[PDB]
Amino acid sequence: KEESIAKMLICKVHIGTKNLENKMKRYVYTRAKDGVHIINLAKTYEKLQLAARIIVAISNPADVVVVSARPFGSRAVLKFAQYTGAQAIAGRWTPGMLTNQIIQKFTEPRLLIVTDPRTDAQSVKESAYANIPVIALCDSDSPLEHVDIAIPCNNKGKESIALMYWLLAQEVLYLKGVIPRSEPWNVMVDMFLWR
Amino acid sequence: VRMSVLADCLKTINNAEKRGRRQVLIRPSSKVVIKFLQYMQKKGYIGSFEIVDDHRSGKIVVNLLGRINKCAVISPRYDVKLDEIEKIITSILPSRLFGHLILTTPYGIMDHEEARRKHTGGKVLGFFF
Amino acid sequence: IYIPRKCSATSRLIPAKEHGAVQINVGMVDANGVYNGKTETFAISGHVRQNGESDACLNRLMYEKKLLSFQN
Amino acid sequence: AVQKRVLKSNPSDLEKEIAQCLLDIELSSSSDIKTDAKEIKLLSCDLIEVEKLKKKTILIYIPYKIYTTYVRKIQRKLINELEKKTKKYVVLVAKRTILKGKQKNKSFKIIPRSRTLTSVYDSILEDIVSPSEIIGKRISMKADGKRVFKIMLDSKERQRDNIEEKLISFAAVYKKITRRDAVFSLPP
Amino acid sequence: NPDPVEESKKHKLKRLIPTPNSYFMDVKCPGCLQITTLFSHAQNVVLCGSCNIMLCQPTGGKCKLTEGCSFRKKIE
Amino acid sequence: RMYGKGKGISSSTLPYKRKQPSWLKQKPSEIEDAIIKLAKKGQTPSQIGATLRDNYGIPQVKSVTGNKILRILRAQGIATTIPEDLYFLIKKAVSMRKHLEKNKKDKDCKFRLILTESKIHRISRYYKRKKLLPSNWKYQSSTASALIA
RNA sequence: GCUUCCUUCAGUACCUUAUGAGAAAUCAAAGUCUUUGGGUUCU
RNA sequence: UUCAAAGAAUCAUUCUUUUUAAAAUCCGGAUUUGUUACUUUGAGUA
Ligand SMILES: [Mg+2]
Ligand SMILES: [Mg+2]
Ligand SMILES: [Mg+2]
Repeated sequence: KEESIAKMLICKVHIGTKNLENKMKRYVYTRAKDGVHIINLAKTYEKLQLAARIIVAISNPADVVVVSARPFGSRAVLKFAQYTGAQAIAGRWTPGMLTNQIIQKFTEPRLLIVTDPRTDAQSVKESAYANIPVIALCDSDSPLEHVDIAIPCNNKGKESIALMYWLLAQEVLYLKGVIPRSEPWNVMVDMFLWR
Repeated sequence: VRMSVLADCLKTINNAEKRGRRQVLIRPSSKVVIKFLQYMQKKGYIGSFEIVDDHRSGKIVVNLLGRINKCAVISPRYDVKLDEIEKIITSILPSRLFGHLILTTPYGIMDHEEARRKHTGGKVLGFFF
Repeated sequence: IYIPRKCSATSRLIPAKEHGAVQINVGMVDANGVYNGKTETFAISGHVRQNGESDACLNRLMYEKKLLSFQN
Repeated sequence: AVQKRVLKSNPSDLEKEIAQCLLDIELSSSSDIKTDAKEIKLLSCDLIEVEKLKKKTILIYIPYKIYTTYVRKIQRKLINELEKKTKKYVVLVAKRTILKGKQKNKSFKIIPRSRTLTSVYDSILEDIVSPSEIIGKRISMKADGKRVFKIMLDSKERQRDNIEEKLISFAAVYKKITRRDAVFSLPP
Repeated sequence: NPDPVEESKKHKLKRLIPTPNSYFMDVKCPGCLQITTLFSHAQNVVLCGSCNIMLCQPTGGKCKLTEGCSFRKKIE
Repeated sequence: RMYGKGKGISSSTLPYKRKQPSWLKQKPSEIEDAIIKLAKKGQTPSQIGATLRDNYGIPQVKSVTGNKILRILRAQGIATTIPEDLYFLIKKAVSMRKHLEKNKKDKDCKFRLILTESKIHRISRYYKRKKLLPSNWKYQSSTASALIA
């Protein structure tokens, strides 16, 4: 949909950072005269949709954790959790969470939704020791080690991240029976955004 | 420098398999190599391959089914008599039930079983699992 | 006789103690966009995940089906 | 009066017809070229059908010397003329002989590589397309124990009514000559 | 897909099917009145037919090509 | 590279099409004549080829004329007794030797001279194995200088 | 004309990464090795 | 540097038959074609 694209543009997910990462090349449309990398955006949309579908495919929504150690994605992830069923982590990920049975805050999901495999890399790594699939709202420069789905966005720009999250949530809602198509979803972006 | 094109090609193929490629550009094609590839295809290990004709030693690119465990040359193409085969195969390939030990034989290239069926052993090119 | 699982991408076939390797499940649509009951499935071996080719493999798989449309 | 002389066989069905056509062309001076069938001859012909709704196409086996000297030079004009006259698609080829390597001819001592089977096949492929010129041969080994030669021609032919059909005809003729599957194409 | 590749003629001279990067040039000076013919990547200088003037300045790759001038590629 | 540690791959690589291109007007006879003229004028095979490529419109004498240029020279009878590359090597060697004679302490030059000698001996051997050189032909450091002409 | 940026050659280092290796130190070669044989000289 | 092609049996594969050039030989038909390594059959061995 064009509307989604427009929204994205209004935010900033079209700009990825400098440093390209060869495996991310395909998602990037082209570099600019500045020294930045513009993401193909249609790809971002399609990928996002796919991710949403995958999320939906989980039987119960509660066992699909989401994560951002970033201060300004935390809010967004909380919102996402509230709206879908999914756990958020938000902030300090504990290294034993998906392996260490006996730990208090254990909780082993069927999907892991990272916001950035650069910063939230520990979580990603953990995903390997418990066969958790991992989708990642990753940048241009990010490492895609262990991530199954890479949604190309930007993570630097908190607003953009928030927008992306919102979009994902909307998609999931659409997939489920709760908000029918043709109707736009009521809740806004800014609601997801940090402050 | 090159010496045994075929060996190099096989190594390349093996590497590709290890990585988990799909396609792979075997860089100097050779009649022998082509034959080997055909044989492999026949016994299922390889998919299609598009021997591209330049105007030189051709390139092959070959379509892989994620199925090969290893394939290899055994340089010094030892002459091998029909009685001498069994020991060689025991030495080489992982099970009597499977894998193939490819001989060039005066009845074209064929696997150890084929050779046995025929009667002629010959010089031993390579193998796969 | 447990017959092990073949990585849908690379066909490598994956043992019990692999973990790492994942069976990602993609839910279907029925005309509207609503979640159809059915689910199309891909197992992905650990090796590909480690490499980072996993995403590419997934894309290719999707293309092979109808699920997504660009290939790369 | 002539006509039988233009071919080099005992007149049979279609060869004779072709000869007659050639003679007519010579007489008339159709389109542009004149007195070019004085130079031309032929050895034999073969009519072949294809997997079609309809249509039969024609090999014209030409003595090699003649082909080298005259037919190579003016081929496009000739073929087009033939098409205009006889709606059957036509191809010229040189009757060039193939020799086994190990064999000992009275002639030569060592076969020239011109006469080798593979070389000959290549040459006939080159011949059969002639409005156009080959870009790249490429031999797909199917996993079924088949081999398909996927030939691709240049531009030029893309401005014609007969393209796909022509390609099919070419393929058929190749098959007839050398029991070889083939497929033809062009670039977008 | 290594076989049907698209935009990578920005590979080295060693592609899938090797080409040359060089090509021939239909060239004309401003007022000699003819097709002179040329090879890009020409080492020795080419003198045009009539008044023998430098048409191509020789260099370490792809001749500098004198003054304004104009060149069609030979094509095919 | 045979002798250095050089590993470069700078190369001519000819085009796929090896039947001459449409735009080539020159008939073979004319080109042959031109080649002959060039040969007479003192040019060597490679040089001749280069000249043909540049000054005249012709990429490869092999596509216009069935034969390669050395072959045609041979046919015409203006082929050198002493092959191109070999001759060049000999010349180089001679030059080196002169320098050595002049200038005795140059070690690097001496080393390189040895290398060139070795290469000559390879090339020389190869030519002997064919029939371009006679079997009675050693290369001598004393004679060498006279040989080139 | 030079300068930058892109691609590419040949050098040449470094960084992360190895369901690659290794006894480990470490190593893009010390990898493609009990899934053992590309060639070859020396020890 | 002769690649290949087609038919019959069996449980995608196995074993078999037939032809696709050129030269010499035989009454349009039918039948010989580098050397060695290697390999297969033999032979001959107390
Ligand atoms: Mg050396
Ligand atoms: Mg090299
Ligand atoms: Mg060893």
